[PDB]
Amino acid sequence: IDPEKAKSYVAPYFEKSEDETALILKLLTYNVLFSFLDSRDLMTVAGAMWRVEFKQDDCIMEAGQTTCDKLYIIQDGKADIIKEGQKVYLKVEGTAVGELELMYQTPTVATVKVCTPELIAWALDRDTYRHLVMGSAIRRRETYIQFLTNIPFLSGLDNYEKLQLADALSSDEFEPGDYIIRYGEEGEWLYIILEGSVDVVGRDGNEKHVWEFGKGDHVGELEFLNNHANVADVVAKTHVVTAKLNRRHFEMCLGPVIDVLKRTSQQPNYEYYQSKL
Ligand SMILES: O=c1[nH]cnc2c1ncn2[C@@H]1O[C@H](CO)[C@@H](O)[C@H]1O
Ligand SMILES: O=c1[nH]cnc2c1ncn2[C@@H]1O[C@H](CO)[C@@H](O)[C@H]1O
Repeated sequence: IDPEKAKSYVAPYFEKSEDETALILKLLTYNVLFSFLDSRDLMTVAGAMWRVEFKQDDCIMEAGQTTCDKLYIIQDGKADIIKEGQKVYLKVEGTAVGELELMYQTPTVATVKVCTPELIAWALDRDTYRHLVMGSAIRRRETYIQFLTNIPFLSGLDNYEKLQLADALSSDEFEPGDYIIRYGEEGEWLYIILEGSVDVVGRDGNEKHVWEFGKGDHVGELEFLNNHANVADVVAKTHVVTAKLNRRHFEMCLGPVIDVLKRTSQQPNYEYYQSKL
């Protein structure tokens, strides 16, 4: 995609009710594919979507076809991902199907079979997806996936899921002394430390040193798990490079390792954190 061609691309518009547009935007907001669009782009994308109904056992797309030039975001229902006759993944409400073929321009990798009495989805055509949504997804996936296969708490994600997490990550560089996370404030970001060291500075206020973390560790999830303001600062001790994830996408991206994060917070290195609770 030429950037100028993406700039001047006029998306189709398919009239729909205010209620349907609102429901679409809620789906686009939590789905990883759209994490970098601003409001006007989200509105345009929603205008280019149209509603599709499937009944149980329908194949939305079939492995090996080349004719499917669309993305589907699931509103209601579930679908099986079937490779070589085996169910290998389950797509639930709010997730998308078809993105791999739109990104990479290959034939349909897997068969997607509705396994609920009905499935209601919203479809998006190849050109709108490529011009308005894709952006630099392919570069983000290729960049981050080298680091993500070495992050301990992400072992519980399969390969497809690690790549999908890359869709919603964004990098930041910090300098010795920079506050990455600041006590008392609202948690919105989960940070993965790709390089450097950081200090967890708690309180009791009393400014008390809690723990030191480094390459491969994560910070910020405690506020996601338990919905409370930051119980501690996180301060760059060296130059730190991070990839971060917005709370929006916490469940969609890390669902399969949310249980590991719970265990981790019940370790002794969270004595400070246990006692505050
Ligand atoms: O390994 C997978 N894990 C999870 N979902 C997959 C996988 N492979 C494919 N899809 C889903 O099936 C669609 C059609 O091939 C893809 O676009 C993707 O949404
Ligand atoms: O007791 C602790 N031990 C280790 N890390 C902690 C502890 N408490 C908080 N954090 C880290 O600091 C962030 C801000 O609250 C938490 O989300 C977590 O990443």
